[PDB]
Amino acid sequence: MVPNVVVTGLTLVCSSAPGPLELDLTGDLESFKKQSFVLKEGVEYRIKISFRVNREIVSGMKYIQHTYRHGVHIDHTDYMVGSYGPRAEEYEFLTPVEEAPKGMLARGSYSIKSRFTDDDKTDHLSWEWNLTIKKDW
Repeated sequence: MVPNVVVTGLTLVCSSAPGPLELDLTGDLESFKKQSFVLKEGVEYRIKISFRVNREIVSGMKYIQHTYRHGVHIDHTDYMVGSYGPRAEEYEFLTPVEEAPKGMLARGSYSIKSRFTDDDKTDHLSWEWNLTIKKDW
């Protein structure tokens, strides 16, 4: 009954953001639905998922993200994360560089449905968060 994978954080890594953009996924996941990260339009960023493995090697780990606008499904990306052995120290998975969309028509809030899984389709963690694209920070 000790969970094999504990997903601990999501971080938006953006060198031009004025402050830290982090979710503690060991907390109240419902609260994130009430919050949002602001990204300046057009900026480069990466998504960092922090997690721990406790007992057994996990293979074919995968990070799945669905993006919604106005409740309408507009993007789905899957990222292969890899294989990881148990240890005390957190692992950090980083996506490739992504770009915030740009232009008046792309500005506003988007809802993100995230899932961390593997080749067994285990629901290691599923959570929801929001991203708001603005002209400036």
